[PDB]
Amino acid sequence: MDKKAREYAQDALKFIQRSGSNFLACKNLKERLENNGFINLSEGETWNLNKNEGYVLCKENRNICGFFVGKNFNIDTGSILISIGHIDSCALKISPNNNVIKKKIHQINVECYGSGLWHTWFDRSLGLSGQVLYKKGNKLVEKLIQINKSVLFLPSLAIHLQNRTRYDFSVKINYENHIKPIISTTLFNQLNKCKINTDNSYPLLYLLSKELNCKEEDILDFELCLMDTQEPCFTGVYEEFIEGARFDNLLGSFCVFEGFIELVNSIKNHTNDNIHNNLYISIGYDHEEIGSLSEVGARSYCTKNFIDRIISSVFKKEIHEKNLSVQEIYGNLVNRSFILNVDMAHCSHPNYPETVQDNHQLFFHEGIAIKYNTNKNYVTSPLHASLIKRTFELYYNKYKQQIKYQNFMVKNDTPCGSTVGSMVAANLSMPGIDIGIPQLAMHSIREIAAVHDVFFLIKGVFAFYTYYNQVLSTCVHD
Amino acid sequence: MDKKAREYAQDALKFIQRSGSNFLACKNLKERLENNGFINLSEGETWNLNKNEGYVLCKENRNICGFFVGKNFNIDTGSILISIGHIDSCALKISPNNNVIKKKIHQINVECYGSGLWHTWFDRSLGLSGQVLYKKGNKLVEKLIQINKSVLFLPSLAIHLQNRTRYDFSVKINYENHIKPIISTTLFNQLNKCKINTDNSYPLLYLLSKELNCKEEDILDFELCLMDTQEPCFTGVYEEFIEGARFDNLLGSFCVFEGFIELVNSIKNHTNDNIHNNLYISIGYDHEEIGSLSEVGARSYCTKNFIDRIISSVFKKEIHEKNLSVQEIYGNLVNRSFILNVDMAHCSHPNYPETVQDNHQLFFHEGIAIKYNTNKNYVTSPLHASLIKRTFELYYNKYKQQIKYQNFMVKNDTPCGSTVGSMVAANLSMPGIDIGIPQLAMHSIREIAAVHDVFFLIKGVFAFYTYYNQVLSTCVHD
Amino acid sequence: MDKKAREYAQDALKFIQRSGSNFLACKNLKERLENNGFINLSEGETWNLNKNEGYVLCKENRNICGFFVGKNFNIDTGSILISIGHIDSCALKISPNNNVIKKKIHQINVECYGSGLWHTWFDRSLGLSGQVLYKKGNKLVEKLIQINKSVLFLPSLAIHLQNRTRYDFSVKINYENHIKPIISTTLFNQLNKCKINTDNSYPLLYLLSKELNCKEEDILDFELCLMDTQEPCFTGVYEEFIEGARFDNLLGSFCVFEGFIELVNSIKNHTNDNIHNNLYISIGYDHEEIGSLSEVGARSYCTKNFIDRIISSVFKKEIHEKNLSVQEIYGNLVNRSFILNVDMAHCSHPNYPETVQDNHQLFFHEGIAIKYNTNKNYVTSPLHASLIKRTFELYYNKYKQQIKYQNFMVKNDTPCGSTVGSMVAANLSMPGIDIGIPQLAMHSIREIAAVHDVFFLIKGVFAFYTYYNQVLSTCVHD
Ligand SMILES: [Zn+2]
Ligand SMILES: [Zn+2]
Ligand SMILES: [Zn+2]
Repeated sequence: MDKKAREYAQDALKFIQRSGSNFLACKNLKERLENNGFINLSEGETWNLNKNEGYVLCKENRNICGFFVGKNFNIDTGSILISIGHIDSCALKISPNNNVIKKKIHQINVECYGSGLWHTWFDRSLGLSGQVLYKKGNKLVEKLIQINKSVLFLPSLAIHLQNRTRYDFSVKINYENHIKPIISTTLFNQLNKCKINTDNSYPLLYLLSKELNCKEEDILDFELCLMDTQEPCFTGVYEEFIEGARFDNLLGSFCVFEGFIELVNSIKNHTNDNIHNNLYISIGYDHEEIGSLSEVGARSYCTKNFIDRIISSVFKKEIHEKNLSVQEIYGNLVNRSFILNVDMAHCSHPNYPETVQDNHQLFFHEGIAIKYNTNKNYVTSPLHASLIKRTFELYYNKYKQQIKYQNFMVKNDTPCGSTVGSMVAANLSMPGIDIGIPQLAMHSIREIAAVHDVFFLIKGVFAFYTYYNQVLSTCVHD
Repeated sequence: MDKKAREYAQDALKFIQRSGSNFLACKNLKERLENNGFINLSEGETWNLNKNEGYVLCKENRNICGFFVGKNFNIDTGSILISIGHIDSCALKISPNNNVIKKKIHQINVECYGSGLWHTWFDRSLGLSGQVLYKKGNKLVEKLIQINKSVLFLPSLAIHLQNRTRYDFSVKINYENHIKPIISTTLFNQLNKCKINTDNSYPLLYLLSKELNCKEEDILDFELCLMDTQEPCFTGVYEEFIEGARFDNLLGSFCVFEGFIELVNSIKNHTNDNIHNNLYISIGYDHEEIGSLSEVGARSYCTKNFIDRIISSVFKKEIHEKNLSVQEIYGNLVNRSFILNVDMAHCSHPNYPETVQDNHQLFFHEGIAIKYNTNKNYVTSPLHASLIKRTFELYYNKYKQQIKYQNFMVKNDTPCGSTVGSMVAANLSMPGIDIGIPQLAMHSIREIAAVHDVFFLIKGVFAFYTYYNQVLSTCVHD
Repeated sequence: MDKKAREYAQDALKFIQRSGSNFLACKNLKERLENNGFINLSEGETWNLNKNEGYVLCKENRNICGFFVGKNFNIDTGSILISIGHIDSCALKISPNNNVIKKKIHQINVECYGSGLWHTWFDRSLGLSGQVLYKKGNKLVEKLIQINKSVLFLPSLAIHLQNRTRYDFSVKINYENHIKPIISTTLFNQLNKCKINTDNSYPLLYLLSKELNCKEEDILDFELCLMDTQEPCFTGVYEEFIEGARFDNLLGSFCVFEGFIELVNSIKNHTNDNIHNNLYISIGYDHEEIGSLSEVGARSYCTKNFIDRIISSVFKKEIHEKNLSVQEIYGNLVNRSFILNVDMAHCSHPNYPETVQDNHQLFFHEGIAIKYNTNKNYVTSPLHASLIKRTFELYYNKYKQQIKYQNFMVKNDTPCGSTVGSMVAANLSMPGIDIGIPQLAMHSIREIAAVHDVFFLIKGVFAFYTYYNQVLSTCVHD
């Protein structure tokens, strides 16, 4: 696994450093799915879905959703298997009116998107990734940009100005005042000008026009996210960790789609009856960090309408002549359905032993977290994790490679952030689980994670895809 | 100057990224001085100094001190011109007993050297630079190592565990407990072992033995400093800033020695009487961040004994036969002497307008700071800055390139950190000034500075070297 | 070692109980050095120093400094080895105007010298030690007194008067008001009078006149320190500890001079080339507890002028005819020089586990502390402790007795008191180390320490004296 765990983390470290925002997360995953032969269908034309074919759609370039229709569906004995991991992170997005000129320094005022460690974003060689809408002729042209060179810097305050050396000197980052990255000075802005809107920064507008090869006056408005220009890398002495940026479920949703790609490649190659019996959906949501209340979030009707469009297009012919309905067929498959929500989990911090549960601890290379909660912030029920642990045991009987797992639970007094596990499980009425891999410094600009956990997560989504209905057929209720 | 300012910042960005600590600061500057032909003399043999020759000495590989004896000294009309910038920074040095195994994670406990923004050191791909003493046979072998790959990581706490989203969530970095970088896990430490001292970390001892090509049992003890593995780079949209690490007077003492190298090259080439009339010393101190109370610090007798060894070796023949003394000759040259202390200064932060003086502000590309103080934490007197501003005007009359300057003064209510200006001016009884270039986020792991200020500082040390006695001859007291 | 460790602590317990102050510390050490044959030379006559002879000088009876000139000095290959431990402690010194008559009780108002546990000085049978200047005829006669009987008592407040039994009843010792020892009542002062200055206490003036055998009117002024009259003793069940008083480096500077005496006795007896090659200085400083800013402190020019007087008197003949200077010769020997600062260290307190570092702990009988620091309050560098640990290994190869050591480091958040390690290392420009032995209740009136650590310290100073140049010759720098 040492070789396959490093090869899995290598491709994840090719995915991140190209996935600088939520837009290039949808773009690079759609490019990753189209390399295996997925038919890229748009939401706006018409859906004529076929058996045995895989499909992919970016809903308005924020929400990736790739699904694979099995060969023999059975309305009677079949399932809809969904793996979920949001494609976004806590980033400093750029405000619309950004022209801050203070102390002879051109600045951007950025909006803090999500709930992040914003003091870690201080003193970083920052870049740009996101979506820029610009004019070309009479047509609005949309381009996803990726500026991997350092063009922004959020400077900290020098230590000499406040009181020093005690209780970490009472550092307080005011989110409006102190979080405003510098981009240029007014000296070299005017020096690089002689060789229309006053709301956009001309150092910024010169930068995007250099990337898009147009005038700065053609740049209309943009949704840009600040990213750290430092490439992700294997760390530790033994090159045993991974870290670069955005590992809050951009590493995790890589394993959602890498586990989904290996499933479809296992279905298409070497062609055993129940693998062609399911609808395997793999959706990368947006706007998780702010609560999923969006048109492309988890609380959206987007996924629920996607399944009701797959059911209507696949079973187009059997609605008419045996008088079934969509909600009859959808509620028929919901009993055999499942949701595998993948989002990162808190590894046991060695420097903070007071924020960890005693029994439910997570360590690196120890396996997938299975995140439980008091208040169902994670949707894991002890029945529905027992089915997934038996999919990990059916993986061990066939591939002779153990998928390790470990139960994670936050302390009863401390609160924890909710995920999209129970959001989609309420929208789709499907049972669910919340798994993920342990990482340290979650919601920060650099997040460290283990490379064996990337192997266990990719095989963990693949084992849930392959062996869920083999476990579900053996469950007898009263 | 645009071309020469970028070329000066380019070589500074070659100096830093090789100067990872205070030891490789002495090593790379001694290599930089020996490329121009400086005679590397050791403290332990004998000093036979000559006219017209330049010398360089690392005092126990921490304190660099390069000096140039002019061709015609005059005890009557001659000077000792000293430029000073310490070669060290706030870094996380490694403790001697470093074997921290908590939560199945191998850690280093590091000692916070200096007064730094230690919350900025969190979540950085950290490396190693410093001095390692190891055995080879029966001989203690000393080697200066530089590990530019990321082998350490100081992780932050995840945001979900404390209270969130208000007043920056009451972040408090306990300096002992929370500052302990992780280096490995106990899984891959034991996994990479089967394929003597219990105080040193075996993940660390495996790492240094891999660099030194010896056994881990030969590594005795080391003075290692954690550095950030990210290379320094030109930033801004117009590539107009510089930042990587350690810019608290490792950029500034580069300009001390780059201004010193250009002086000696101006003396040796194109061979006008008073340029050969002085002793130009350029010393890079250690241990400034902790108060210079050391054997290689500014409060040491090292510099005072160096001048009394230069005076004794140059004027070896005139002591005997006209019955002069060292203190007679040293106090004769102290009246014409000067100290140019170079250390970085606080640029006007746009996000913190309450910590800046109204009239004494520093902006980027606006010139050298001339740091004044109430309590003489900076040694600048208004007489002795008036001589240096006239050396900047004599530079403009010859080279037709203006050396811009700006006066810097901290507010009366806020305290500021003292420098080595008044420390060496008391030890040597020489008048002084405190100049430097404005930078933001001083004493942090990433410090941003302007590239025109690097040009003004290098020409500023060069103008003080070339034109001080031309200004000093025109001063008439009562 | 059990026999030699008890014999070493026995002579230390003869030294303390005669060393009641800083004056009798200089006196008894000068008597201890003169018993081995050290030539007692005064500062005021002339220095005609010889090879192979040992010298001793009390600078104005506060600062002891004994040195031994080796037989064959080599300016080329030779060294100055200095061991340092201050001879003073936190004591209640007597104020000049001491006539406090309150509530019919004669009192002394004492000045709190140093930073001590002054609540431990309450309720002690206190004595007197120090220097008394008195007249005899027309001549000012100076006498060092030692009153080992209890003549003073600093009483506490009874428990019934404040609130009781909770959180240690809010004890607050006001340093002026509550620290005033009673000495007599006005009843027995007047009763013992019938059988000039109003500023001195007549109960005190009767006491010193009884010791000096003169009138009370001849006593002019005095520098007296209150001491505890209880003799030091071996404690524990197994007689395994030592405690009496003043063990903050009066026990430690005993090991400085006992390690120095055993060196000189090893040089004179059994007469191998490099032992006669060095200048072994052993200096006992004063005024450490208040910051060494004194004429006899560590920040004084006393030690720096002593070495420049030894170099001038030993090399009196080679200055003239090969035209060397003092600062040339002094800076030649500084490269091979070292400073061994000895001051006590904090043993791991069992009742206070929150004030100790986790990895850098000190236990009794576990070895010498090697005190490291963040801010170089201790002058120990990891290079220069690596040389001293190899002097401890060269001791083990010759004497077959292991000198145990243990690294000590205070926590990063807590501050620690600075020592004279970096003070003398700045004044002399010599590299240094801070060693010492672990003790509990430092700066208190009773301080407990271990008897094996007294053996390790005496052999530790002796191993640094004997084997430093054997280690220093094997170091190869780049
Ligand atoms: Zn997430
Ligand atoms: Zn500095
Ligand atoms: Zn002490």
